[PDB]
Amino acid sequence: GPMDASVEEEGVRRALDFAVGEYNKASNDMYHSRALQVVRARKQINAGVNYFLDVELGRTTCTKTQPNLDNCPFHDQPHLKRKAFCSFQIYAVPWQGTMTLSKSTCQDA
Repeated sequence: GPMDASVEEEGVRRALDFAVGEYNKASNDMYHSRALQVVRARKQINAGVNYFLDVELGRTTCTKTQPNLDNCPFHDQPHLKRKAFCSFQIYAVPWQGTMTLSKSTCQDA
């Protein structure tokens, strides 16, 4: 397409978790950020699958040291939540078991 896709789709959800994981891995934040909301999801199928995700992210109260990232509420202070808007492009070739982040551009939302 890219054609419309939904966070309801297993593949979109796997690409999201992958992208958000790369985002945390790359940041200098002592704390975990998570996706607030996928505002737009699209995918394109050819030699692989390209996912295009527009995502709002926010900072949580869980340190990245946390072995438990299962329950991390966003900050209720806007200058601590620091809401970000991100466009991720994830390239997956599921039948070869690969997934790479082709593009990640994030700024204040």
